[PDB]
Amino acid sequence: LEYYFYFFKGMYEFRRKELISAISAYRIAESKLSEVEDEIEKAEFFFKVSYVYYYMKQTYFSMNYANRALKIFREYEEYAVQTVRCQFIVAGNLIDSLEYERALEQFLKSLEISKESNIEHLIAMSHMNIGICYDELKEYKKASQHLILALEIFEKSKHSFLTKTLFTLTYVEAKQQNYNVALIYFRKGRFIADKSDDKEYSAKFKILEGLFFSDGETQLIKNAFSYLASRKMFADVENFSIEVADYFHEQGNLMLSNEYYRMSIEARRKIKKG
Ligand SMILES: [Cl-]
Repeated sequence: LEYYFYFFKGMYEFRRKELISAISAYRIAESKLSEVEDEIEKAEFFFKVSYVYYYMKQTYFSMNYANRALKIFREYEEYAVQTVRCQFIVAGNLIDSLEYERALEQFLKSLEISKESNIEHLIAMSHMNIGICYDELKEYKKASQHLILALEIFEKSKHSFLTKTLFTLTYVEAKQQNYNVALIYFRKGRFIADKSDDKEYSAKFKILEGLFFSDGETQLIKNAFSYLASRKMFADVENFSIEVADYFHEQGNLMLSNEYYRMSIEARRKIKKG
């Protein structure tokens, strides 16, 4: 009963996003976990802990607590959902460490389990995340095939991940210079983003637009970064500005390319500063 209180309190503080309090409460719940019964109430506990750690990008701690929950959840065949989610945490942490090959292995396992258990949304989530790793690994053909499979499911369900999947799909096709097919996913995603009031992807589509689908309207890229930066989305600013910087480097536009490397530096500094 005592562990339960500290446990619930941790989830409670995480809800109001008091991260220090949550982990603080979890730290004692874990001590009073000495008197724990079922292997899966522990697993439930470890999962939550890995999650708050994943939120604070404490990559080492998150992946530790995730694996401990995972190694238990795998057995109990009634807990496929929990198993898949644990694997997402592991793979998300691996993504944060730029271990995209290892993260792909995780997500591939997730897809198998999501399949043999017919969890439709987890199937699309695996496909999407697989496609994202592939994009990072620059295997764009496979990235696209996994992304449309995700798209088929999300379009039916109208889940929020629809926008992000269309965005990633658009970008992947643009990187292969498949500008005509990309423009189709661009208009479709840009529309879904606008009508869902997804201001974040609206700004992100504007970056693709300035990059690929206007006549070189670079101010669109700029204004979109202004929007993102104003929203304190510095990870997005850091990652996207590097992609933009790389692209201009490949074109031989060194001045523009430098401007965006500089911006990524600043965004990184803002992340360390909190
Ligand atoms: Cl094309």
